[PDB]
Amino acid sequence: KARVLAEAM
Amino acid sequence: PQITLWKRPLVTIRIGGQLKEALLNTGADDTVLEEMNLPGKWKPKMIGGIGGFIKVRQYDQIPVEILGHKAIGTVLVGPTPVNIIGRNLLTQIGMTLNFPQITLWKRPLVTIRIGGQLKEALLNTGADDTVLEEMNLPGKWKPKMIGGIGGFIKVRQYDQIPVEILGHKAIGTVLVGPTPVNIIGRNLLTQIGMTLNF
Repeated sequence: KARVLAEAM
Repeated sequence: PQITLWKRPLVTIRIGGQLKEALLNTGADDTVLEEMNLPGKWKPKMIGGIGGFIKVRQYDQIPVEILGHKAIGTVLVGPTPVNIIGRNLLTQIGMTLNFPQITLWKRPLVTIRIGGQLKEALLNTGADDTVLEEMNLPGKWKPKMIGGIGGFIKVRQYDQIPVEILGHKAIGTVLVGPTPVNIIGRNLLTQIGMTLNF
């Protein structure tokens, strides 16, 4: 499936 | 050296003496690796993505070799779906986005024009797809699930939507749903000719 790996603490 | 975005920008890293594959991710503030052992003290932290928040272990001042470049910084360890190299280490190895040049000291946010509205969006090499905050675009759509750090969200998939980004015309699939930030993914980054360079 699609991965949309935005990330922030 | 230049890395195009037609495929996921995966690289081999060396960390704690071990080799691992990780994704070069301009959409992540931090570097997050799947469950592993690292030496030294750590502190519990929480991080967030699409899908929500997860608990991680924060290890500081960890040496990481990436594309033959040494970084020393913060590495988080936790239930990420994919090993991610975020801006904290991409900046150390001198990586930038190019199409003009965008450094990664800050989140790479840019104005896009879409379905006749203007919005701020994150240029995200760690995103396969483009995901925008809820908006009532006209046209046919179909439902889809997309995954990120904290799990999955349901989105509406619209095809062949014109988007202008940094003055470059694009046209393609836009996913619309409850994302915490508007994301420009590789499907559109490739169309405007963006690459990763160091």
